[PDB]
Amino acid sequence: KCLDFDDRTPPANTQFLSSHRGVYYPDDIFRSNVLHLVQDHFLPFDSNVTRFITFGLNFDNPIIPFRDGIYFAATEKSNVIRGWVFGSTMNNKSQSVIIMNNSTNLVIRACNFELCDNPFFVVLKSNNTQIPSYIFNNAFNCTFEYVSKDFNLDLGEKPGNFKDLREFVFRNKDGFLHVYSGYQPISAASGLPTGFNALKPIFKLPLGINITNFRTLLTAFPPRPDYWGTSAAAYFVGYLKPTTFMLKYDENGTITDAVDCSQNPLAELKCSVKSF
Amino acid sequence: VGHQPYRVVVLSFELLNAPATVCGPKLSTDLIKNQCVNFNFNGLTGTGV
Amino acid sequence: DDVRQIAPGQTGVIADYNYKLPDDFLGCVLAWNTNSKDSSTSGNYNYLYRWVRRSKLNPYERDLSNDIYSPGGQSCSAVGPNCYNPLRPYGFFTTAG
Amino acid sequence: KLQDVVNQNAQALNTLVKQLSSNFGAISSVLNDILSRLDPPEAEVQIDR
Amino acid sequence: KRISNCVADYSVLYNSTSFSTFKCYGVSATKLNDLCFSNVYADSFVVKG
Ligand SMILES: *[C@@H]1O[C@H](CO)[C@@H](O[C@@H]2O[C@H](CO)[C@@H](O[C@@H]3O[C@H](CO)[C@@H](O)[C@H](O)[C@@H]3O)[C@H](O)[C@H]2NC(C)=O)[C@H](O)[C@H]1NC(C)=O
Ligand SMILES: *[C@@H]1O[C@H](CO)[C@@H](O[C@@H]2O[C@H](CO)[C@@H](O[C@@H]3O[C@H](CO)[C@@H](O)[C@H](O)[C@@H]3O)[C@H](O)[C@H]2NC(C)=O)[C@H](O)[C@H]1NC(C)=O
Ligand SMILES: *[C@@H]1O[C@H](CO)[C@@H](O[C@@H]2O[C@H](CO)[C@@H](O[C@@H]3O[C@H](CO)[C@@H](O)[C@H](O)[C@@H]3O)[C@H](O)[C@H]2NC(C)=O)[C@H](O)[C@H]1NC(C)=O
Ligand SMILES: *[C@@H]1O[C@H](CO)[C@@H](O[C@@H]2O[C@H](CO)[C@@H](O[C@@H]3O[C@H](CO)[C@@H](O)[C@H](O)[C@@H]3O)[C@H](O)[C@H]2NC(C)=O)[C@H](O)[C@H]1NC(C)=O
Ligand SMILES: *[C@@H]1O[C@H](CO)[C@@H](O[C@@H]2O[C@H](CO)[C@@H](O[C@@H]3O[C@H](CO)[C@@H](O)[C@H](O)[C@@H]3O)[C@H](O)[C@H]2NC(C)=O)[C@H](O)[C@H]1NC(C)=O
Ligand SMILES: *[C@@H]1O[C@H](CO)[C@@H](O[C@@H]2O[C@H](CO)[C@@H](O)[C@H](O)[C@H]2NC(C)=O)[C@H](O)[C@H]1NC(C)=O
Ligand SMILES: *[C@@H]1O[C@H](CO)[C@@H](O[C@@H]2O[C@H](CO)[C@@H](O)[C@H](O)[C@H]2NC(C)=O)[C@H](O)[C@H]1NC(C)=O
Ligand SMILES: *[C@@H]1O[C@H](CO)[C@@H](O[C@@H]2O[C@H](CO)[C@@H](O)[C@H](O)[C@H]2NC(C)=O)[C@H](O)[C@H]1NC(C)=O
Ligand SMILES: *[C@@H]1O[C@H](CO)[C@@H](O)[C@H](O)[C@H]1NC(C)=O
Repeated sequence: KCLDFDDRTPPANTQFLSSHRGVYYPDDIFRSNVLHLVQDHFLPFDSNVTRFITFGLNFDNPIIPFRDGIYFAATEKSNVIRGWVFGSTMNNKSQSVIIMNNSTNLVIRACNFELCDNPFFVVLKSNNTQIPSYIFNNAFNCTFEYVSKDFNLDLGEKPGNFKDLREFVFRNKDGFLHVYSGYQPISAASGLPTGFNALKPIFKLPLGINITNFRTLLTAFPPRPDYWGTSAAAYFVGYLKPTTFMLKYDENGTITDAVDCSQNPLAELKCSVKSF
Repeated sequence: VGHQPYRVVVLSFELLNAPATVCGPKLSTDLIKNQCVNFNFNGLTGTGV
Repeated sequence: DDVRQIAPGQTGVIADYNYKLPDDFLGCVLAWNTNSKDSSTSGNYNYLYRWVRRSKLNPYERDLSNDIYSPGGQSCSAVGPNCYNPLRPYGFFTTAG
Repeated sequence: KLQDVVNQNAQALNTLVKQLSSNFGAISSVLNDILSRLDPPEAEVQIDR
Repeated sequence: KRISNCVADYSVLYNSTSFSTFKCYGVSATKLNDLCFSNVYADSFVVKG
């Protein structure tokens, strides 16, 4: 039952800078105590990043183009944001993949989905119990399914500013969707925190689908059953571009610093003679 | 199958500094000047201003 | 006649629109004749291939759509002139070459 | 002697430039030609040469 | 036969012609759609398999 909301403000789409965020591991070669000049699809430093908010009287669920892979960042105090849908037509006509987290375990499912106009989970704030909701009406010709182990997800509302930063990088290459993840404790009220974080590889899914669009999946919190409500949450989207980076590995194989070679003359100098 | 007939066509190409007679179905664009671009002129490709 | 197209750097109906191998491919391609198993005297029309597509597939990508195809724009509601079914049955016969 | 020093340097630099036209066993001395004619694997062979 | 003043689009053959053999020597087959040729000849004949 595809349910639509009728009191949502159109997204502001305000632009924020991504200071040094969006770095991930571009290959699977173990490196220790080296500098690596790599040319790949990275997020340039201090690039503009769009903000989508659902704080109040808005359930911001546009279809956002993929454009050669994205960087996604959620400021999540109450675990409102969990999962995405990636596809081309977002229709039952083409294959699409849902990467969602229900209460118990994480589900990755690739099929011809009858995707709803507003896919969403329903969580009653009073009882803190999820009500089953339908992200899709029907599914057929499924080609991939993966289900993780069970866990517990805290559905309660949380006060104060966001304390969590969930960062992801999504890249579609050679029929593989690469999902990189990272987590950071933050205390930020409205903006994307400034910092550096390298996202480790989490998934390499052999989906083999043409991904041009995606949509984030959010849970709504209606205070009364004959209405809809939202808890505060916001996410940020940036686009990866082909560029040359200089990554710095420590002895454990962990990227601890990066240089964007095209950012400014000092960065170009550091890349030209490989040193920090 | 070894004694069955087979029709053979050999296509012989020439790539000289001369006008193009046969071309691929690639679609053309507008000229961009004074910028660093990738270009493709009659199948001869490059990068420059 | 299509097996040769299952290799790196190949063009054909199968390589362009059905199954594409990367230029840097690590692995092996194995193929064997299955005339008796996959053909019949009446003909076996279960196996299909996409003969027309707007763009070439990327490596390891699959297309499962069955949308009626029109060469340029021109939304077509049914199969007719300038509106083809993109899938084509192989038509395997036991007595074929 | 000063003119000899000047001439040696200029001649060495000219030789460095002329060596680019020189083929080294590749199909062409122009990188764009082998890039536009050949698919990446055999192109990498020629480009490595 | 000499072939001139045309667009070489092999996709039109996909629904009618098999091509047991298709081997290119000077160039790559994935490059053919991106190239323009100064001259093209076609030699035709019949041999056994
Ligand atoms: C892919 O999704 C679309 C979106 O729902 C599906 O279209 C829907 O198909 C159903 C079943 O054919 C339609 O219901 C029918 O409505 C007519 C009145 O128009 C009624 O006479 C029938 O008894 C039945 O109730 C529905 O209207 C239609 N919706 C839209 C928006 O087109 C489509 O069937 C799906 N495709 C597949 C292969 O599942
Ligand atoms: C989150 O999503 C997962 C995956 O869709 C849900 O797991 C599914 O849970 C149901 C109910 O426990 C399972 O149904 C049961 O299956 C067994 C067969 O093993 C059968 O004997 C039972 O009678 C019942 O039909 C279902 O198998 C299971 N799916 C998988 C892949 O394990 C999970 O329940 C969801 N959690 C939520 C919505 O909180
Ligand atoms: C993708 O999903 C579609 C729709 O679910 C699949 O098409 C359906 O394929 C089945 C066969 O697997 C068709 O049923 C057959 O119909 C014929 C003709 O009536 C009948 O003679 C057979 O006994 C059988 O019942 C079904 O009609 C067809 N539906 C549509 C709308 O085309 C398709 O096969 C799936 N693709 C896959 C699995 O690769
Ligand atoms: C690379 O990873 C290894 C293993 O995680 C790191 O060595 C480990 O360093 C930690 C430091 O936190 C040691 O654990 C704890 O250290 C604190 C510091 O005082 C101490 O209070 C605890 O009792 C405990 O020892 C851990 O012993 C050590 N593991 C070893 C030596 O096997 C290493 O630091 C990492 N390299 C980096 C971060 O550059
Ligand atoms: C993945 O899916 C997307 C969307 O389905 C594909 O993008 C579409 O590609 C076609 C073919 O290149 C585009 O059609 C072209 O439109 C231009 C006018 O814009 C026209 O002049 C051409 O003759 C042709 O009809 C289409 O616009 C484009 N759609 C979008 C939204 O970008 C993409 O090709 C698919 N990728 C793969 C690898 O299949
Ligand atoms: C980031 O986005 C802003 C849009 O908000 C870009 O444009 C600036 O917009 C503000 C007002 O909205 C103007 O005052 C500035 O002059 C604009 N800058 C321009 C036009 O260069 C901004 O440029 C973007 N920045 C980056 C680095 O992409
Ligand atoms: C096989 O492909 C050819 C070329 O794509 C098709 O020939 C076209 O047929 C349509 C009519 O359906 C004409 O409008 C075009 O002008 C034709 N083009 C050429 C180059 O001849 C042919 O119809 C296809 N055959 C089948 C059975 O689909
Ligand atoms: C090769 O050319 C012949 C002659 O045009 C084609 O035979 C015609 O086939 C059409 C069906 O598409 C019939 O309507 C005509 O009556 C046929 N004409 C003759 C003289 O036989 C033949 O189909 C062509 N083959 C291919 C693969 O294109
Ligand atoms: C408690 O959860 C159940 C589970 O569906 C729900 O039916 C009920 O309405 C919740 N309690 C209240 C007071 O709404």
